[PDB]
Amino acid sequence: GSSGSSGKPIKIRGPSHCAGCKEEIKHGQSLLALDKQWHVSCFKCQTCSVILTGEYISKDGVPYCESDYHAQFGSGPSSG
Ligand SMILES: [Zn+2]
Ligand SMILES: [Zn+2]
Repeated sequence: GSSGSSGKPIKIRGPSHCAGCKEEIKHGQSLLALDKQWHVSCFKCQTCSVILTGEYISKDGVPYCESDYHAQFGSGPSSG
């Protein structure tokens, strides 16, 4: 009897991959947000997809701008 074969490449090359494009952030830069690491051109709203650098609001673990966010949970009833 002869059986047994294993061997897989380790993808431990430059960890902390971009949580937006899934790309190793070694040659470029990263952005701290939601306990994650995103590129300077990847971190943007989830509803409008607008680059967030100045101010932003995170919801249920999702980056949002003062526009959508305030329009999603910010606005409610008529007088909202
Ligand atoms: Zn990226
Ligand atoms: Zn937005």
